[PDB]
Amino acid sequence: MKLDIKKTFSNRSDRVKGIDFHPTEPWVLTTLYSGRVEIWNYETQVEVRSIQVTETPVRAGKFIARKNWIIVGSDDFRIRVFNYNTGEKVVDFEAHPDYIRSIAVHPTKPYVLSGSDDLTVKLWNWENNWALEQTFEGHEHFVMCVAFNPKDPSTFASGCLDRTVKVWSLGQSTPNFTLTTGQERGVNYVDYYPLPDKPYMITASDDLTIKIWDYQTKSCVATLEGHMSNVSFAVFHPTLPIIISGSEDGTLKIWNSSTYKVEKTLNVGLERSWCIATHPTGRKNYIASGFDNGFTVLSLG
Amino acid sequence: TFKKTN
Repeated sequence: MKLDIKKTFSNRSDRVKGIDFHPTEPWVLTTLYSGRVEIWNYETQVEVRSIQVTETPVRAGKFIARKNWIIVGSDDFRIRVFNYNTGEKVVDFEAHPDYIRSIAVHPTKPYVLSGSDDLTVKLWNWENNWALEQTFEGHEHFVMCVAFNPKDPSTFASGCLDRTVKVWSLGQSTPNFTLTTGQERGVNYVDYYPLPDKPYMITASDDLTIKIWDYQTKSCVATLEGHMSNVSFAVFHPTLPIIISGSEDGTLKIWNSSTYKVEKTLNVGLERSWCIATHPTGRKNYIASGFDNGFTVLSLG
Repeated sequence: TFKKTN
């Protein structure tokens, strides 16, 4: 492939644990181990807003653009929501009695999912005073990642250190199915292929592998090997035929999504990679990753 | 553990 990758913006900071693109402004949100969150305009290279949220790591953060909010989760057990235009704190509540690993936002209903070291996923309804609408129980270790199926967001996936992915339906108490990944050091990350042509999911593990799954047959389609330490994440790009992964080995890898072979390994020089975002409508094919020593926003093509 | 806290 000819990826002709370009560095749009990179900056140094404390360890970046969460990262997200705004869908209509050229902004990236980073959430840091130091308790701070930053919003950067990566085209003008100017800091839009930052907040010292807490003294504990902020492990998860997303835009909720349609409400002009960011939502963040931290090791002090709290979910907090801020208006990014005013800095006003909209809500602040204890969500789990343990670390919050991952937050996902429903695209068309006022729902947020949080996944936690307390072994659960919780569904919150912001139009019902941030009510706890449902708790999804069944995992047996830390829930590391939650993601809605973008083609059917009445369902979502959770990836867990118990070596499984569970796929759930809103309003139902048990998984539609449990995938036994064979990733024996656990699942750190799960994501969906975004287009209707493939029923695919992808998982990343401390066992150095990435696996692609057909969620209709439950078969493992491919195993991607090459990373040299824990794989923090792997995602399908929304508009290019590639998969992007990142690792504690300090690299991003770009894999061909047809052949499942590595195309490019990038050492961006920020030590360990922890988190990923892709621009949701594929603007400039932008991707962004957070690392021990800061973040980078890259364009492809 | 480092896994917990990293």
